[PDB]
Amino acid sequence: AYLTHQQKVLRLYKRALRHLESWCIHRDKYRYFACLLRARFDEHKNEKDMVKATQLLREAEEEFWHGQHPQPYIFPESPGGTSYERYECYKVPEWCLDDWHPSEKAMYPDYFAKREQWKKLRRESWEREVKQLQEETPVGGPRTEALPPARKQGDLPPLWWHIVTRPRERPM
Amino acid sequence: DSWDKDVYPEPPRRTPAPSPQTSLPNPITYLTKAFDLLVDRPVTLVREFIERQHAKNKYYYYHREFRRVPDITECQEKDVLCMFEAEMQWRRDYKVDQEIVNIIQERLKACQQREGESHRQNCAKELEQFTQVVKAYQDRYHDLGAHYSARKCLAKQKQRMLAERKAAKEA
Amino acid sequence: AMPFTTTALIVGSLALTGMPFLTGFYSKDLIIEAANTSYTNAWALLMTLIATSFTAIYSTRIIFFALLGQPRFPTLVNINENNPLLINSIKRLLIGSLFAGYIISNNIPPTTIPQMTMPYYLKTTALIVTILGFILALEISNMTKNLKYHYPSNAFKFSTLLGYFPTIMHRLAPYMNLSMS
Amino acid sequence: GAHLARRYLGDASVEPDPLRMPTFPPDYGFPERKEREMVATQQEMNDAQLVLQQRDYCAHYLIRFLKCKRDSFPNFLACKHERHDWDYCEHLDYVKRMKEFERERRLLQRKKRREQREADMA
Amino acid sequence: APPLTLEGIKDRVLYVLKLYDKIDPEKLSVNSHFMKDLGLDSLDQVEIIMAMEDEFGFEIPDIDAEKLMCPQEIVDYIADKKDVYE
Amino acid sequence: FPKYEASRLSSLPTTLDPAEYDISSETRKAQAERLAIRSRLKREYQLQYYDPSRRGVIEDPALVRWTYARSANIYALFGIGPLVFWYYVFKTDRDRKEKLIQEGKLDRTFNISY
Amino acid sequence: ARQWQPDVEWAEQYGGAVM
Amino acid sequence: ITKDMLPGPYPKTPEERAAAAKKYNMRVEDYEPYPDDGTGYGDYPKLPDRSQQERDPWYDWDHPDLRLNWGEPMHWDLDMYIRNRVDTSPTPVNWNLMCKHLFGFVAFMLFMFWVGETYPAYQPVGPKQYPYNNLYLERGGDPNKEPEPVVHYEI
Amino acid sequence: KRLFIIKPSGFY
Amino acid sequence: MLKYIIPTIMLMPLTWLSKNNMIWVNSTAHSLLISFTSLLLMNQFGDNSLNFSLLFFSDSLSTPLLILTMWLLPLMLMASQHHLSKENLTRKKLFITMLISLQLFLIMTFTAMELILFYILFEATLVPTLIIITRWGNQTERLNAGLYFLFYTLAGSLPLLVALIYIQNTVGSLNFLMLQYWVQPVHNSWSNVFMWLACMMAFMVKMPLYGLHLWLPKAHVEAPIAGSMVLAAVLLKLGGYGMLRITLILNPMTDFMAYPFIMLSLWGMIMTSSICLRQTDLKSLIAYSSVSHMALVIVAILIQTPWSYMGATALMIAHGLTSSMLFCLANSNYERIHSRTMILARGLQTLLPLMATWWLLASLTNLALPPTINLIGELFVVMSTFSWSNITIILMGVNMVITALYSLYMLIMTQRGKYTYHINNISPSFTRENALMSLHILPLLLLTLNPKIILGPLY
Amino acid sequence: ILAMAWFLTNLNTWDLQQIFMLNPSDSNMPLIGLALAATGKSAQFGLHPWLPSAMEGPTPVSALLHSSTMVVAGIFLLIRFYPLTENNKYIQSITLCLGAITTLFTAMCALTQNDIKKIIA
Amino acid sequence: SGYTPEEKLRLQQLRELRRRWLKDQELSPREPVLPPNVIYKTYRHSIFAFTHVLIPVWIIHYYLKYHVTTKPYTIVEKKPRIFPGDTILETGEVIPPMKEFPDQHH
Amino acid sequence: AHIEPRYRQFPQLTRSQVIQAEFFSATMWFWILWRFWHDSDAVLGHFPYPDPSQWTDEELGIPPDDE
Ligand SMILES: CCCCCCCCCCCCO[C@@H]1O[C@H](CO)[C@@H](O[C@H]2O[C@H](CO)[C@@H](O)[C@H](O)[C@H]2O)[C@H](O)[C@H]1O
Ligand SMILES: CCCCCCCCCCCCO[C@@H]1O[C@H](CO)[C@@H](O[C@H]2O[C@H](CO)[C@@H](O)[C@H](O)[C@H]2O)[C@H](O)[C@H]1O
Ligand SMILES: CCCCCCCCCCCCO[C@@H]1O[C@H](CO)[C@@H](O[C@H]2O[C@H](CO)[C@@H](O)[C@H](O)[C@H]2O)[C@H](O)[C@H]1O
Ligand SMILES: CCCCCCCCCCCCO[C@@H]1O[C@H](CO)[C@@H](O[C@H]2O[C@H](CO)[C@@H](O)[C@H](O)[C@H]2O)[C@H](O)[C@H]1O
Ligand SMILES: *C(=O)CCCCCCCCCCCCC
Repeated sequence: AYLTHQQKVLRLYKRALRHLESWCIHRDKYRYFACLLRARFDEHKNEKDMVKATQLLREAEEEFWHGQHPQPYIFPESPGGTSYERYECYKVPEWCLDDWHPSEKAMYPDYFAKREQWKKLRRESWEREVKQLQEETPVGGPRTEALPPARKQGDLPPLWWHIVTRPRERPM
Repeated sequence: DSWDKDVYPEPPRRTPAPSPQTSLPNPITYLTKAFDLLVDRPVTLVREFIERQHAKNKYYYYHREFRRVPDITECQEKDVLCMFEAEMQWRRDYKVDQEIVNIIQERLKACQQREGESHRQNCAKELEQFTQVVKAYQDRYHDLGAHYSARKCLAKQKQRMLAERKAAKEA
Repeated sequence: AMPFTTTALIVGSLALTGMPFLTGFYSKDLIIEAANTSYTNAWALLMTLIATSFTAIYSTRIIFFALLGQPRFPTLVNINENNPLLINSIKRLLIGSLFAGYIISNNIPPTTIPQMTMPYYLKTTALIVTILGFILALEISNMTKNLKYHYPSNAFKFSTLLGYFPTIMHRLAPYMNLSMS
Repeated sequence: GAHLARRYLGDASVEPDPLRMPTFPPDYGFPERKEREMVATQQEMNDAQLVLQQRDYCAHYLIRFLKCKRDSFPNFLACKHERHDWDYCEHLDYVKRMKEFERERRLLQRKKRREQREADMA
Repeated sequence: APPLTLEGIKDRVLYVLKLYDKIDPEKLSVNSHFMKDLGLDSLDQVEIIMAMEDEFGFEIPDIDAEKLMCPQEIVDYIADKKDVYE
Repeated sequence: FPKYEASRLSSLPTTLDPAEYDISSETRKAQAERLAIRSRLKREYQLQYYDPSRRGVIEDPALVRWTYARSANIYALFGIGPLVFWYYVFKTDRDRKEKLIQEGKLDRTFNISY
Repeated sequence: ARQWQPDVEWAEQYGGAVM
Repeated sequence: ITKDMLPGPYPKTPEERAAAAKKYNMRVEDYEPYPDDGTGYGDYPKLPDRSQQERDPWYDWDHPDLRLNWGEPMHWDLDMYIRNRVDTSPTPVNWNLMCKHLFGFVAFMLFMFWVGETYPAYQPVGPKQYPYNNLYLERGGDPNKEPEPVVHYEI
Repeated sequence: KRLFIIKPSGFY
Repeated sequence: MLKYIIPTIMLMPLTWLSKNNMIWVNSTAHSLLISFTSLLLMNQFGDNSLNFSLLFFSDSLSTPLLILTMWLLPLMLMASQHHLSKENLTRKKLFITMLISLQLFLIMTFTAMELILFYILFEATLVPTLIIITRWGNQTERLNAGLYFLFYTLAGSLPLLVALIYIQNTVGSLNFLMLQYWVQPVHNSWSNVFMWLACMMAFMVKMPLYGLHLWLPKAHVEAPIAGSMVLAAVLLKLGGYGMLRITLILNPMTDFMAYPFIMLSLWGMIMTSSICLRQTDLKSLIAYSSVSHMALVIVAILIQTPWSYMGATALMIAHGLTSSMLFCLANSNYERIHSRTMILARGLQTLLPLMATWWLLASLTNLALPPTINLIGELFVVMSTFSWSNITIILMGVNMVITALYSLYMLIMTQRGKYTYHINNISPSFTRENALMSLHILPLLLLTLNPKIILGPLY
Repeated sequence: ILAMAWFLTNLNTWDLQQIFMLNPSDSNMPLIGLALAATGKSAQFGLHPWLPSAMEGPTPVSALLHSSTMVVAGIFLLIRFYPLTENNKYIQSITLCLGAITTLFTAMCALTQNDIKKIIA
Repeated sequence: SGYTPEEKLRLQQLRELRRRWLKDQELSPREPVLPPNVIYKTYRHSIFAFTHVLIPVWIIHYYLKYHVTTKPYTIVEKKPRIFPGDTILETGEVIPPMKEFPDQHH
Repeated sequence: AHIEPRYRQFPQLTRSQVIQAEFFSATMWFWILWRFWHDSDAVLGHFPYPDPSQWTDEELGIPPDDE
């Protein structure tokens, strides 16, 4: 796994607490056991033998799998939650506004004037953005998906349009 | 009335007179009176106007009567000119007999609704007449196939007749 | 916090469980008496009575966890149930849930011989098991407030995961068919 | 009921069989049984369009109730007495069927004692 | 649900931190690093994220959560997901 | 704790997999190599997805290879096997039915639709 | 995508002594 | 796309494996063809039979619904593994134990429905009595025949 | 605040 | 029939002498008038067919096919004029000429009273169809698709020609009316077994019968839209029409010779429906859908019952309008994304809301929702096939389950879900495209109000 | 479809008045067809899972779906045909056991559901 | 852990643009630029009753009265139930009462 | 709007929702109580169930054992 040992323990901790919260339900009850669980992690926090620490983690994962709630609580908009992707059918891409009939664009003379400025800004910045990536990407291509910030003033961060202009989470 | 009651009979209607045993007014009585005034009267007036326009223009249409022609049993083999007229005649009879089974089925279905919970005892004649008519229709037309004809109909009858001859000769 | 929703939810749960003289009593109560005074499969009868008890258990479950106790929702309180459309729509169904069973049961013509002679212990079966369901469900619901930590039984998982029927069938049958060609 | 426990888990030859009874003649032990009277004629039940299962020995009380139901419309809370009369008759009809089951049971008890007494004395 | 604002998000983010016993409500500021300044460790940071998740009713993935190290970063993260621009 | 037992339709969880642990310099060098390929392809896609003047479809050679490989093998449950099985079921069924009709033992009292 | 038409590699299928 | 970038015959040599992997944007170590046996796969990679539901939901995929990236090799049965169809994600219970408990429940229920049929419940009551010879005429009896009368007595 | 709602063209 | 043949030929001078920019306007306008006049063919009688002359006749089986054929010509011109917009002017006129010549052969095929006349016109449809596919197809594989189509058909037709000429020799006539009165039973012999196979295997290939169906997905994937519309809507129906006419003179041998071909159709329909669930190409999915639907028609024709011929007649018309509509719907997407991959362009209901209504309506007819004529036809075949053998209800029932699964799956895959991010050229539906779908779906739904005119001669 | 096929073949009708008037004695096949139809529509055991999954739709859909539309059509279909089932003890035993397992199994599932719509479902 | 200075800086820059974009989704006061108690409620329900009940029932009644019921067995009534002591309106016939009840009671 | 949201506190209520809820809850209990008083047999049984063993051989016509 790409995750370091330190990252693995933390993800288990958060996962373990959430499933514990599903079992307890009542907040006072959950608080009591959450502190006991934090104690178990705090007990071996300073273990320095990475063969013992790795063993402690693997055993902990096995215990979680035996004790996990079969139906854990999920935030409504998280993957698997009851509202996940509920609004994707209302998210329309912004390029659809180019196909609007003139009479449709005439009802928003001020929105479509601002829209042109952004399109101009996108057109003017693109060439610099492409150049910045070329002269920063090591020979052979990128090694990670991390993108650079803008360096000069008046430069926009490379590859920004589809991040800045993405639909709102409540588009309608 | 407007159809022949003999073809579509209906027993006389016996509706009991109202015999209320409650001081309250029957809601249906008032709704009937309102329906009569609001719905029936204007609907009747429009109809009477229409039937006045029709009266000023009375023209007629007729039910086509087909003369009888020799059956397939009287056609010389491979004589298409005589076979064709017997085949057209047989097809018209076939389509007529389908409608006779529909008339009897309609009588049966109307009886079952009319009699209600007593339909099992009170619809015995309609059921009997349906059973007899379905028997005759089956003997005539069942199993001929999609490419049926008076020839195939006749061949089915002859096979049936031979079987019944052996039935009498056997006893 | 939600008084009118709470009233309709209790009336609904009582109607569902077969509280005497609410809309659901005029059908469920009759059905159970007919079932246990009939020439019928004994296992079918028993499973229908146990399920009737379960109806009280999961009705208590909704009432106990939704309405009773301390709030467990997020901090920004937006509880509002004062829209006339919400109130009127539930108000009309609330009135039906009370009297509709009475109104219909007294106006329909009779079409059977309703069996009205039976031992006391057959007449009162639905009421008794429903009451036992409420008691038994209340004790378990109160049992969750204790500072005990328990491992899921096989029975608990079986009920929670719907008998594994969706888990198995909805992976196996689509897989056999989609890989059949 | 206990009758099932006695039959299935106990001795079955001395418990009535609901599908076959009565297995004894109607007169056996009865000097001159009177036949049940049917108040409603067949035509009255036919005109009333009673459901066939409702055309039993209480059908005259049902007809009276149904007539009173029609006449008291819209007062759907009328016919208290008429409905009870029909219900009560159906109860006595059910009690008669309860007696038949007990008679059948007791006769079987008598039979087995007869067979036992004519067995040991053989 | 009623809309959020940048100052509203910041007010509630600190409000939750002020009810945590391992943090000093006086030393707390929007720019306090949970590690360098407040003295907390990795395990406490996880619980802080869970508290913010429970506060605003939505999940922050572990890949994103571990990088939120000061209250301002949490405020910025919430505003981005909720499309708050105030 | 009873160990997890993995089926075809129920895969093994990552957290229960011994491979995921015991990091080796080769496995990390394999993981680092896969990420490089993914980042190379992501950059290739992003430089066309974000292009202001691109109106159309970004043809994916991976999708072209997939459909091409799937549509090629044009030509049990696919031979005489199933056909012969069903031939005897219907032939056997229709032979019995024909015999009953001839022996007048099949009830077709109201059958006049076929 | 415009209609495909035979290219040189296709045409040379028919330029040998035999098919 | 050029013909050299389309699938081909089963690879035979290490260089025919090396070139196939490069064509599919895979490490040569991770590339594995379907076993050669005339079925028709060719050099298409054999990717783990894992549902698309099992992939990271929070990663920024090129196709978020399919959870696919642009250019990565698609599983042979991808249309069978989309999030709408076959799911292979781990279950909180073992697959074999689910099958045993589910079948055992059904097998036990059918057994006791049979026991119920053999030993039905009923009330201690004689058969229901109907007048006019068990309602001979009402039940469609032919009137011309005279049925043997059914006689009921008081008790 | 009234926010502009992005839709595909409905004129056609 | 000259009141339709001559006007159809006049479409050729009209197209060739029309001003350059008016070829599509004039041909479409006047082909619709011909379609309007085709309603006069519905002067049908209970007993006798409509016998115009020694060459041509019309009955209740050919009339709905004739009206479907002439309705389709104006629809193919609308579907064609976009992707041909850059074509050379003369080559536009030749393309339209091929469609006109196809209608001409088709209306004569369905009305020919002489079977050898039927054969010549039946076999003449190959030439315009082959030319359309190979000349105006867009891919390399259009050449192989042409040859498979050509040689599958001739493989069966050449035996058919020998059998027909043999039949005229021993019976004296191949006039269909004459054969109704002079038909004699066919007795068991190896000679008559091969006469039966020759008379039928040409039609089974065009249906197509499962096993001989592999030419059809090839042709569809490579044909232009107009070639796919005629091929699916009408050309497949030539086999069904031929089988409904030729089975008259194959009794009673059809009682046992049908068995292998019923087994292929009963099992084939389940397998082709299942294949539709895993198709990655949209046009190929619709092609395999036709094989599944036409397998019902083969079963119905072979069991030879009054209900099965009414069902088969309705199925052919209903499937004709539905399959043509589905191809046009997939073409409208293809003209945008220029690919046939079904998974490429998703979530289109968001971007093309009205075109998503057409997709829904087309899918519902494909799965045969009551009371559409798609169901009426399908139901009548099920009712009669149940009488033939009760066990078939299982295969018939299963096929309806699978047919629902892939019809809605095709709807869900392309219209629902999230849209594909990088595809940003989905322009709003044109008035031409919307009118094209409404001309498929409205007549299809209107026929529910009066389905007797598509139930054939046994109604 | 099995029911319609049997009724057309054996009684020559799809109309209820004629089905009840002819009163077929041998109704095992048509009634099993209607029972299987009712199982799916009313979500009885074997074809039951879809009804809980139908909680995807908005709550008004669940309200109308679960009360006065789809789910009672299966029961309503079997009530329409009570003149037939009331003379068929074989069909009565099948439907009783089908209903008995359905009522127990889905109430047992509701004991441990945490989603409010699924509990009501 | 935390953001690296480059990771932090890029988020700051996309943040400024994103918030400016969201601000630009607001509508100006003039937009959209469109082109050119019981007495009221009683009227509103008077029109609905007339158009949606009275006109349809007029059409239905004309349809049923003069086109449907003029054909045989189009509308079939379950015959009215007759009870002892009833009087038939058509024929003025009186139905006899039932015979004297045995008269058990409770 | 007419009910301002609150933070970590009990929500604001209108009188009408409280009055209406209380009225309809009472209506349920009046209806239940009123029905007991008038229809207690629907819950306890309408007619006595006879004890079948309290019937005499004379009533059931069981003849003596000897004959
Ligand atoms: C009124 C009540 C109505 C509902 C009644 C339902 C009763 C249904 C009983 C079905 C029992 C089937 O489930 C049964 O449970 C035990 C407990 O693990 C299983 O046992 C299984 O688990 C463990 C190991 O995993 C071991 O005990 C055993 O090796 C293994 O087989 C059985 O293999 C299985 O057959
Ligand atoms: C089943 C009833 C009717 C069957 C009729 C069968 C007769 C043959 C009809 C097709 C004739 C096509 O003739 C020729 O066939 C081969 C494959 O088939 C095609 O060739 C194609 O397949 C071959 C091998 O499969 C490849 O090597 C070749 O690269 C490819 O182009 C030719 O492009 C085509 O010109
Ligand atoms: C798509 C493939 C379809 C395959 C269909 C297979 C159908 C098989 C049909 C078999 C019937 C053939 O026809 C059958 O054989 C011969 C004709 O030579 C006839 O019999 C005749 O030849 C045989 C020779 O063996 C003599 O024994 C016999 O004296 C003579 O009358 C049979 O009376 C006839 O019934
Ligand atoms: C025939 C059908 C039956 C008819 C009987 C109808 C029932 C009477 C209708 C009026 C009901 C009013 O009911 C009464 O209202 C007040 C006003 O909130 C409630 O009082 C409640 O809210 C107010 C405001 O905070 C406070 O008095 C108190 O904090 C709280 O208890 C009472 O708890 C309730 O008992
Ligand atoms: C005997 O009369 C047959 C009854 C069939 C089962 C009914 C269940 C009642 C059990 C009686 C005990 C009391 C518990 C409420």
